Amino acid sequence: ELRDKKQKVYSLFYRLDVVQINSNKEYRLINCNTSACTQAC
Amino acid sequence: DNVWATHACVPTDPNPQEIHLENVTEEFNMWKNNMVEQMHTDIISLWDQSLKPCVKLTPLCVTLQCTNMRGELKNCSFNMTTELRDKKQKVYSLFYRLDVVQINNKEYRLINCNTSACTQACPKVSFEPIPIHYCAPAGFAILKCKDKKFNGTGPCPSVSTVQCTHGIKPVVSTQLLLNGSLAEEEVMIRSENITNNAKNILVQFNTPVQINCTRPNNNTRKSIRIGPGQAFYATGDIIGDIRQAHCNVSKATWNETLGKVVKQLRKHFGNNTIIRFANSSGGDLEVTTHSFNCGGEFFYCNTSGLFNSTWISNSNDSITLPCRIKQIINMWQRIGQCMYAPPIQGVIRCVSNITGLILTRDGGSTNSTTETFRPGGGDMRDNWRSELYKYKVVKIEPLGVAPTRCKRR
Amino acid sequence: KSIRIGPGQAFYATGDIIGDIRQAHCNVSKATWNETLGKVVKQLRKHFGN
Amino acid sequence: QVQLQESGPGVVKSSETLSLTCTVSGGSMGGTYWSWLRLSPGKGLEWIGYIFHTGETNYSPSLKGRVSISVDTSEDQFSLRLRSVTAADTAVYFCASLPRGQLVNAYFRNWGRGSLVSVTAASTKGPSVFPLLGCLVKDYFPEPVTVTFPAVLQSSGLYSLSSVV
Amino acid sequence: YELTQPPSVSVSPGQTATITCSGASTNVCWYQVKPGQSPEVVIFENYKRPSGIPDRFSGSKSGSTATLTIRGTQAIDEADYYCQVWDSFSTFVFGSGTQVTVLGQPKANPTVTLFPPATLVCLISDFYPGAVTVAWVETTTPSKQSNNKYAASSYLCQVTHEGSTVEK
Ligand SMILES: *[C@@H]1O[C@H](CO)[C@@H](O[C@@H]2O[C@H](CO)[C@@H](O[C@@H]3O[C@H](CO)[C@@H](O)[C@H](O)[C@@H]3O)[C@H](O)[C@H]2NC(C)=O)[C@H](O)[C@H]1NC(C)=O
Ligand SMILES: *[C@@H]1O[C@H](CO)[C@@H](O[C@@H]2O[C@H](CO)[C@@H](O[C@@H]3O[C@H](CO)[C@@H](O)[C@H](O)[C@@H]3O)[C@H](O)[C@H]2NC(C)=O)[C@H](O)[C@H]1NC(C)=O
Ligand SMILES: *[C@@H]1O[C@H](CO)[C@@H](O[C@@H]2O[C@H](CO)[C@@H](O)[C@H](O)[C@H]2NC(C)=O)[C@H](O)[C@H]1NC(C)=O
Ligand SMILES: *[C@@H]1O[C@H](CO)[C@@H](O[C@@H]2O[C@H](CO)[C@@H](O)[C@H](O)[C@H]2NC(C)=O)[C@H](O)[C@H]1NC(C)=O
Ligand SMILES: *[C@@H]1O[C@H](CO)[C@@H](O[C@@H]2O[C@H](CO)[C@@H](O)[C@H](O)[C@H]2NC(C)=O)[C@H](O)[C@H]1NC(C)=O
Ligand SMILES: *[C@@H]1O[C@H](CO)[C@@H](O[C@@H]2O[C@H](CO)[C@@H](O)[C@H](O)[C@H]2NC(C)=O)[C@H](O)[C@H]1NC(C)=O
Ligand SMILES: *[C@@H]1O[C@H](CO)[C@@H](O[C@@H]2O[C@H](CO)[C@@H](O)[C@H](O)[C@H]2NC(C)=O)[C@H](O)[C@H]1NC(C)=O
Ligand SMILES: *[C@@H]1O[C@H](CO)[C@@H](O[C@@H]2O[C@H](CO)[C@@H](O)[C@H](O)[C@H]2NC(C)=O)[C@H](O)[C@H]1NC(C)=O
Ligand SMILES: *[C@@H]1O[C@H](CO)[C@@H](O[C@@H]2O[C@H](CO)[C@@H](O)[C@H](O)[C@H]2NC(C)=O)[C@H](O)[C@H]1NC(C)=O
Ligand SMILES: *[C@@H]1O[C@H](CO)[C@@H](O[C@@H]2O[C@H](CO)[C@@H](O)[C@H](O)[C@H]2NC(C)=O)[C@H](O)[C@H]1NC(C)=O
Ligand SMILES: *[C@@H]1O[C@H](CO)[C@@H](O[C@@H]2O[C@H](CO)[C@@H](O)[C@H](O)[C@H]2NC(C)=O)[C@H](O)[C@H]1NC(C)=O
Ligand SMILES: *[C@@H]1O[C@H](CO)[C@@H](O[C@@H]2O[C@H](CO)[C@@H](O)[C@H](O)[C@H]2NC(C)=O)[C@H](O)[C@H]1NC(C)=O
Ligand SMILES: *[C@@H]1O[C@H](CO)[C@@H](O[C@@H]2O[C@H](CO)[C@@H](O)[C@H](O)[C@H]2NC(C)=O)[C@H](O)[C@H]1NC(C)=O
Ligand SMILES: *[C@@H]1O[C@H](CO)[C@@H](O[C@@H]2O[C@H](CO)[C@@H](O)[C@H](O)[C@H]2NC(C)=O)[C@H](O)[C@H]1NC(C)=O
Ligand SMILES: *[C@@H]1O[C@H](CO)[C@@H](O)[C@H](O)[C@H]1NC(C)=O
Ligand SMILES: *[C@@H]1O[C@H](CO)[C@@H](O)[C@H](O)[C@H]1NC(C)=O
Ligand SMILES: *[C@@H]1O[C@H](CO)[C@@H](O)[C@H](O)[C@H]1NC(C)=O
Ligand SMILES: *[C@@H]1O[C@H](CO)[C@@H](O)[C@H](O)[C@H]1NC(C)=O
Ligand SMILES: *[C@@H]1O[C@H](CO)[C@@H](O)[C@H](O)[C@H]1NC(C)=O
Ligand SMILES: *[C@@H]1O[C@H](CO)[C@@H](O)[C@H](O)[C@H]1NC(C)=O
Repeated sequence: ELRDKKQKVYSLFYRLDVVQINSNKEYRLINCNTSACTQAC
Repeated sequence: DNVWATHACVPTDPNPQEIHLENVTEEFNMWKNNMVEQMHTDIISLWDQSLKPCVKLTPLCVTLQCTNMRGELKNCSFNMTTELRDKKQKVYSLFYRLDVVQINNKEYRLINCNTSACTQACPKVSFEPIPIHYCAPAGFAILKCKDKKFNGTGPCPSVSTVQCTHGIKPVVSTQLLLNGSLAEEEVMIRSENITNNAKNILVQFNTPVQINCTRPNNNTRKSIRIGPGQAFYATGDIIGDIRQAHCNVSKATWNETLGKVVKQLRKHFGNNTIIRFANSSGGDLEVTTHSFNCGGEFFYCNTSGLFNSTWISNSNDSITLPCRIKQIINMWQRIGQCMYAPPIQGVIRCVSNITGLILTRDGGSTNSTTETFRPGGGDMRDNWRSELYKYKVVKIEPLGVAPTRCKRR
Repeated sequence: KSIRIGPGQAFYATGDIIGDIRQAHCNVSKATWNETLGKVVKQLRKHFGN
Repeated sequence: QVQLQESGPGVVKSSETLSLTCTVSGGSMGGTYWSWLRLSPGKGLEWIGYIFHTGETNYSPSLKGRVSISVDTSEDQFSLRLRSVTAADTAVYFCASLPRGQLVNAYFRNWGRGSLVSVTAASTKGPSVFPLLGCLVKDYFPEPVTVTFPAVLQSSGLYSLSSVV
Repeated sequence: YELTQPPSVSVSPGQTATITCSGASTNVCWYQVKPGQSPEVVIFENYKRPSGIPDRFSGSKSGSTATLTIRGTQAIDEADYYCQVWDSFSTFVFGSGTQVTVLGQPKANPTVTLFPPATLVCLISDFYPGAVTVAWVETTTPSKQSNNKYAASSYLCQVTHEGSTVEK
C-alpha cells in the first residue's frame, strides 16, 4: 500500500499458467509479453 | 442564465410565465416527490464528472516523517518522484491532524491509503453554488403552490403552474440551512410525522441570521510537481502567528430567533411544555459538527453555544464557534472515493444567511412535560427538500369522452 | 489469501491445501452413453448410408 | 440480513497483544458504526469502541491508549487490537452494529456469537494429589484433569479441585 | 458517573418482577444476556418494544429512575439484565447488572464438610438459593449440579445462608 515498501509473499500456481525464463528455478506468468490480466471479482 | 456545469444546461427564457390556475385545489406531499431523488442523482453526476480531468494522487501514499491551535498542524517530510523517471526529490508539507494516521511516533501515513487514492480538486474550477432551474419536458407541467401557510403535506388551494422552478442553489450544509429561501409570514415547522421522534424536523425562518468567518492563518501554497504535467499543491510556511478558525453568530438575533422557533413549536406539543436545546449526540464528524464550505475550505464548526437553552412558558455581543479544517473529503458517503482539497492563499471570510434548521426530537414519554431538540443532518436530501416543497410534476392526459345530444351524419 | 498490491487493490492467491492433493475428474455414466451413441448412430446411418 | 462472526485466538499470554477480527456477511459497510464490546463476569457488560467506514474511530476513555480498531472495506471486515493485556482483561468479546446518526436513543444491533479469550501466565505444572474422606489436587495447569467439584482459579494462575466420597 | 442496580431479584413463577435503575439523565435501554448466548434488546427506549419481543416486558421512566417490569415470569427469562445510557464523554454507560431468578423448587439447606490438611478446604453442596457467602482466600462461583442444585468450595469456616448460618 505504501509505495516505498515491499513484501515477500508466496502462492500456488498451476503449471499451465507458468513458463520458464532461465536450488530453485526462475519462472514468470504466461502472459507477461502479450497483455495484462484483469482479476474477476 | 466551475464544478456546476452551465454549459450542458440550456439557456432559459429571460422572463418566465406563471399562469394562476383559478378554482384549483391540488394535494401536495413534500416527503414523497421524485424531484429531490432526481436532483440528488444529478448533483452526484455533475459533481463526479468535474473531477475526471483532475490529477489522481496515487504516488503520494508514502511514509511521512512528521514532526510537530496546538497539535492540529503537523510538518511532514517525505520522498517524491520527479518529471524525470530516474530521479527523486525530498519534499515537505503542512498537514492537519484530521488527515494523517500513525503507522506504529514520527511515522505517519494519510488516512485514505488503505481504501483509495484521493483525486485532487482542480485549482481553477470553483466550488461556488450557482442557481439551476429544473424545467419540465413537453407534455408535462410543474404546479407551484402559492399558499403562505402550507406545511408540506395536504391540499393546497392556490395552485399555479410554472414553466421552470426558481433558482435553487446546491448548498451543502449540516445543522443549518445556509443561503436558502425565506418564509413569508411565520417560522414554519415541517415534519413527516410530529408524534414520531425518528423523523427530522425542518425549521424555516422568516428573517435571516448573518454569519461571518475567519481563517486567520496567512497560508502559502507551493506546487510540488510530481511528474509530466502533474502537480500537488501543498501547504508552505504560515506567515505570522497560527490561530484557529472561527465563525460568529450574533447573540441578539439568535435569541428571539429561538423564541420564534419555540413559539411555533408549542403549537404541536402543548402550551405548557418546557422546550430545551442540546448541542449534539452524533458520532461522525459530519453529523456532530456544522459542516460547510467557506471560500473553498471545508469547515466543521462546533455549534455548542448556539443550541444551549431552556424555555419555560410564563447589544453587540456575539457567540464564537470554533471550527476545524479538513482536506481529505468524502462528500456523498460513497465507499472508496475521496477528494483532496488544495490550500487557498490568504484569509477566507464567510458571509451567509442561516435560513433554517434540521432538528431531531428526543422522545421517551407519551405524556412529557419537557422536550429536548438536538441538531441533525447526515443525508443531504433534506437540504434540497426545503426548496422543492411547493413544486409537483404532473402529466397531461388530453383525451375525454362526454355525453352530448348530437350524432354524426 | 489476500495480498494488498496497492490502495484498495487485493490479489487473491491460492494458499496451502488442507489434506491430500488429488486430480479433478469428470464422471459420465457408461450404459446411458452407449444407448445415446446407439441413438446417434441410427440416424447417422439414416443420413449417411444404411 | 447482515450477520457478524468473530475469529481470534483463545489463549493470549500476559503483556502481549490481543487481536480479534469480526467479519460481516450481507449488507454494506456504509452508514454504520462498527462497535466492539466485552462481557466480563466481574464488571458486567462494557463498551470498547466503534469505527466509521471513513476511518474515524471512537474509543472508550478507560481503554484509551492501548486499543486500536481498523476496517477493511474491500473484504467487508474489521479488527480489534488491545495492547499490554493483563489477567483482568478476560471476557467474552462481541462485535456489533450501530446506525449512523444520533446516538442518544441508539442501541447495539447485529450481535455476534462471542469469542471467549483468557489471559493467563501459562506455567505448565503437573497435578499434586493429597489425601484428606476425600482427595485434593493442589496445583495443575491446564484444564481439565479427571478423577467431582469444579476447578478453582487461584491468584497465581494455577487450577485446583477436590473430590469427596 | 455510576448507574446503580439491585444485585438480584428473586420471584416465584406467575409473579411479576421489577428492576430499577438510577442516575440516568437521558433515555435508558435494557439488554438481556444469557449464559452462552448473545445479548439482545428487550426495551430499546423508556417504553418502546422491538419486534419479536413478547408483551411481558414493560418499562417506564420517572425523573431519573427507569423501571422495567416483567409480567408473569416463567422458567424462561431467568437471566441477567443491564441498562444503557448515552453520555457526552463516555459514549455509552452500562449498569452493574441485575440477576432475575425463579424458584421452581423449594429451599434446601446446604451441607458443609471441612477437612484438616497446609491447605484448609470446605465443601458446600445441595442448596437451591445460590447466593452464599463464606467467612473464615479463594471461593467459587456456585455452579449447577446434576440434580438441579448448587455446590461450591473454598480454599485457605462459617457459611451464611438466607436465614441460617453453619460454622465448622
Ligand atoms: C456538548 O456539551 C457538553 C457539555 O455541555 C460536552 O461535554 C464535555 O466534553 C468535554 C470534552 O469532550 C469533556 O471534557 C473532558 O472531561 C474530563 C474531566 O474529567 C477529562 O477527561 C478531560 O480533560 C476533558 O476536560 C467534558 O467533561 C464534557 N462535559 C460534560 C458535562 O460531560 C460535549 O462534548 C458536547 N458535545 C458535542 C460538542 O458533541
Ligand atoms: C452564501 O452566499 C454568499 C454570497 O454569495 C457567499 O459568500 C461568497 O463566497 C465566495 C466564495 O467563493 C466569495 O467569492 C470569492 O471572494 C473573494 C473576493 O472576490 C476572492 O477570494 C474570490 O475571487 C471569490 O470571488 C464571495 O466574495 C462571497 N461573497 C461575499 C459578499 O463576500 C457564501 O460563501 C455562501 N455560503 C455558502 C455556504 O455557500
Ligand atoms: C510470449 O512468450 C511465450 C513464452 O515464451 C511465447 O510462446 C512460445 O513461443 C515460441 C516462439 O518460438 C514457440 O516456439 C513456443 O511453442 C511458444 N510456447 C511455449 C509454451 O513456449 C510467445 O510466443 C510469446 N509471445 C509473443 C512474443 O508475442
Ligand atoms: C518544516 O520542516 C522543514 C524541514 O523538513 C523546515 O524547513 C527548514 O527550516 C529551517 C528553519 O527555517 C531552515 O533553516 C531549513 O533550511 C529548512 N529546510 C528545508 C529543507 O527547507 C520548515 O521550516 C518546517 N516548517 C515549519 C516549522 O513551519
Ligand atoms: C527520502 O529518501 C531518502 C533516500 O533513501 C531517505 O533517506 C534514507 O532513509 C533510510 C530509510 O531506511 C535510512 O536508512 C537512511 O539512513 C537514509 N539516508 C540515506 C543517505 O540513505 C529518507 O528517509 C526519505 N525521506 C523520508 C522517508 O521522509
Ligand atoms: C440575506 O438576507 C437578506 C435579507 O433578506 C438579503 O438581502 C435581500 O436581498 C434581496 C435579493 O433579491 C433584495 O431584493 C433585498 O432588498 C435584500 N434585503 C435587504 C434588507 O437588504 C440578502 O441577499 C441575503 N444574503 C444572501 C447571501 O443570500
Ligand atoms: C399539515 O397540515 C395538514 C392540514 O391541516 C394536516 O393534515 C391533517 O392531519 C390529521 C392527522 O391526524 C388529520 O386527522 C386531518 O384530517 C388532516 N387535515 C386537516 C385539514 O386537519 C397535517 O397533519 C399537517 N402536518 C404536519 C403538522 O406535520
Ligand atoms: C406517527 O407516529 C405515531 C407515533 O409512533 C404513530 O402512532 C402509533 O401508531 C402505531 C401503529 O402504526 C400504534 O401501534 C401506536 O400505538 C401509535 N402510537 C401512538 C402514541 O399513538 C402514528 O401512526 C404515525 N402516523 C402515521 C400516519 O403513520
Ligand atoms: C468574532 O467575534 C470575536 C469577538 O467576540 C472577534 O475577535 C476579536 O477580533 C478583533 C479584530 O481582530 C480583535 O481586536 C479582538 O481582540 C478579538 N476579540 C477577542 C476576545 O479575541 C472575531 O474577530 C470575530 N470574528 C469574525 C467577525 O469573523
Ligand atoms: C500574507 O502575507 C503576504 C506576504 O508577506 C502579504 O503580502 C504583502 O502584502 C503587502 C500589503 O498589501 C504588500 O505591500 C507586500 O508587497 C506583500 N508581499 C510581501 C512579500 O510582503 C499579505 O498581505 C498577507 N496577508 C494579509 C491578509 O495580511
Ligand atoms: C458580518 O459582517 C458585516 C460586514 O461584512 C457586518 O456588518 C457591519 O456591522 C457594523 C456594526 O454594526 C457596521 O458598522 C458596518 O457598517 C456593517 N457593514 C456592512 C457592510 O453592512 C456584520 O455586523 C457582521 N456580523 C456579525 C459579526 O455577526
Ligand atoms: C464544543 O464547544 C464546547 C463549549 O464551547 C466544548 O466544551 C468544553 O470542552 C472543554 C474541553 O477541554 C472543557 O474544558 C470545557 O469545560 C467544556 N465546556 C463546557 C461548558 O462544558 C466542547 O468540548 C466542544 N466540542 C468538541 C471539542 O468536540
Ligand atoms: C510454499 O513454500 C513456502 C516457502 O516459500 C512454504 O512456507 C513455509 O512452510 C514451512 C513448512 O514446514 C514452514 O515451516 C515455514 O514457516 C513457511 N514459511 C513461510 C515464510 O511462510 C509453504 O508451506 C509452501 N507451500 C506448500 C508446500 O504448499
Ligand atoms: C451424479 O451425481 C448425482 C447426485 O449425487 C447422482 O445421482 C444419484 O444416483 C444414485 C444412483 O447412482 C441415486 O441413488 C441417488 O439418489 C442420486 N442422487 C440424487 C440426489 O438424486 C448421479 O448418479 C451421478 N451421476 C453419475 C455417477 O454418472
Ligand atoms: C511534539 O509532538 C508531539 C506528538 O505526539 C506532541 O504530543 C507534542 O505536544 C509536541 N510538542 C512538544 C513540545 O513536545
Ligand atoms: C491500514 O493501514 C495501517 C497503517 O499502515 C495498517 O496497519 C493496517 O494494516 C491497514 N489495514 C489494512 C486492512 O490493510
Ligand atoms: C394555547 O395558547 C394559545 C395562546 O394564544 C391559545 O390561543 C390556544 O387556545 C391555547 N390552546 C389550548 C388548547 O388551550
Ligand atoms: C450553556 O453555556 C454556558 C456558557 O457557555 C455554559 O456554562 C453552560 O454549561 C451551558 N449549558 C449547559 C446546560 O451545558
Ligand atoms: C500428511 O502426511 C502425514 C504422513 O504421511 C499424514 O499422517 C498426514 O495426515 C498428512 N496430512 C494431512 C493434513 O492430511
Ligand atoms: C435400412 O436397412 C434396414 C435393415 O433393417 C431396413 O429395415 C430399412 O428399410 C433400410 N432402409 C433403406 C432406406 O434402405
